[PDB]
Amino acid sequence: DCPSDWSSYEGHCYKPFNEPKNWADAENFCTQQHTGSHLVSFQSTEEADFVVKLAFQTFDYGIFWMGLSKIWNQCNWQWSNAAMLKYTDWAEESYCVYFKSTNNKWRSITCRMIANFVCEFQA
Amino acid sequence: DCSSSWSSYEGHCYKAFKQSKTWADAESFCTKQVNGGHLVSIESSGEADFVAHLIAQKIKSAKIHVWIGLRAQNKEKQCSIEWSDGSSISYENWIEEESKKCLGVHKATGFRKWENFYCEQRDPFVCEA
Ligand SMILES: [Ca+2]
Ligand SMILES: [Ca+2]
Repeated sequence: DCPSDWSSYEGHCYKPFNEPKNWADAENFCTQQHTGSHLVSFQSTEEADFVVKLAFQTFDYGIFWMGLSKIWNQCNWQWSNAAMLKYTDWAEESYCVYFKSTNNKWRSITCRMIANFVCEFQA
Repeated sequence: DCSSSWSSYEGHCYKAFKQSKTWADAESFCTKQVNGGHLVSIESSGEADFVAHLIAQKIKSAKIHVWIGLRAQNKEKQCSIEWSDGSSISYENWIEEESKKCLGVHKATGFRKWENFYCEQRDPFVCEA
């Protein structure tokens, strides 16, 4: 039971957008599309297959953001020689997760990249 | 003072190797070349210059990168805690090569910028003692 422009699956509502936005803008955008809306989240393979089939069927081949950002920013980064980490020269600041409308495998990419996305919310 | 074929900078000895190895193997290899050896650690601009130039002397390709001693300890695929919707992560579908927890430098940035790479890739490296 979702708005006409959205697609349902297991009590949830999903909608793909092809307006090229980076991760942060994508998420924020999803929140104003409906109450409780966010970038899509996957709790199972069936759900992932569903969203992929949906994204591909709508906009064909492309890359779509997932609701995961700054995936390694909080990891325990350490020098193998035990040097303390003070100097820094990261090529990319944060990495976010995306998926190709071709398959359900999770992929990595800098969060400042531009991509499509899918929004979701509980019906 | 450094062993023959090793270069020195600010009291340390460095050495670039063309032989390709996984991050863990390079680290392990470096420990056996000289006591106290490890994959190079970059703790300042000055050292970054020295190491970048050092590498540029032996590595001329862009087909590969050069391993450096920084790596994410965690064994998990990601370190955040939840999705943007607030729910917890309880199902992953990662492509092994897609989790890049080891760092390296590439020729395109002059071997300076730290880029994330899949730890199991075979690539040249630099040892520091
Ligand atoms: Ca979900
Ligand atoms: Ca050092």
